[PDB]
Amino acid sequence: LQEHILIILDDAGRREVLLTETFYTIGRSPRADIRIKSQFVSRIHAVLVRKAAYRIIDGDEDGQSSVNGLMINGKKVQEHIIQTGDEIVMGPQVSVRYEYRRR
Repeated sequence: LQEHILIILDDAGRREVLLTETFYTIGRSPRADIRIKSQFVSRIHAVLVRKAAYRIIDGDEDGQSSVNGLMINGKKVQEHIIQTGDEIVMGPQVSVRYEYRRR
């Protein structure tokens, strides 16, 4: 039963998060469902909506984006259907890798 795993790398080191819900806000603030500790990350940097995997959209719930959006393979994107093996570089030294692990 493959599970959705998010490998997060930030000021707090590298850690894993199990993606269970339908919607997830992401950012450096305590408000965000998934905290990404860094100054290059907005309080609420993006959102993850499950549609079959998750799609990531840049900006907070109000639709307001950050300066550094979501960079995948060197190029800035607005939204992206996250494929296993993707590395979303979302600021200097910070990023999240996605994996559809089996176990």
